[PDB]
Amino acid sequence: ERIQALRKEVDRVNREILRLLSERGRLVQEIGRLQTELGLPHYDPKREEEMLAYLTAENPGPFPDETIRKLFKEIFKASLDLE
Amino acid sequence: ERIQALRKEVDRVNREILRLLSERGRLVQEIGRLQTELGLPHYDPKREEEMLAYLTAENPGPFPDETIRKLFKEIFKASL
Ligand SMILES: [Cl-]
Repeated sequence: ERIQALRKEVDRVNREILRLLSERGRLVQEIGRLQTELGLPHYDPKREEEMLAYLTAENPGPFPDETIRKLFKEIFKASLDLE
Repeated sequence: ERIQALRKEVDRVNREILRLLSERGRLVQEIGRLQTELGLPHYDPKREEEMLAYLTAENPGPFPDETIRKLFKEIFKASL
């Protein structure tokens, strides 16, 4: 039915998010390797705040800005862990 | 530099993730309106575990399965 169809759309979106998160992970891994060789820090709160700023500014909804901020902070946290 | 270039790619991916998260939000809202009309529950922990299950199985890395599960649990909780 309609709920069944919507669930399939959610599966598609979930898989796309997994792919994008993984792509982001590989990018940050690359950045981390460069920072290590250049003797630079991995944690950059200025950069994190800048990303949170444009993401909240561009938030199209329905999630509240605070939720978008929360989710991306978690994504950024997972990245440092990986680096 | 090289890091600056990679950060631009990260920006692009961040924005794609924002779009997909928002799309997921709209879908969940639509499902909810139908569930309400039909007298069905919205909160479905089993369905959430089902989604975590294939995402865990399909995880291509580099994030560990535990991290993928934690991130999606946050996405699901934010959708409640
Ligand atoms: Cl669903």
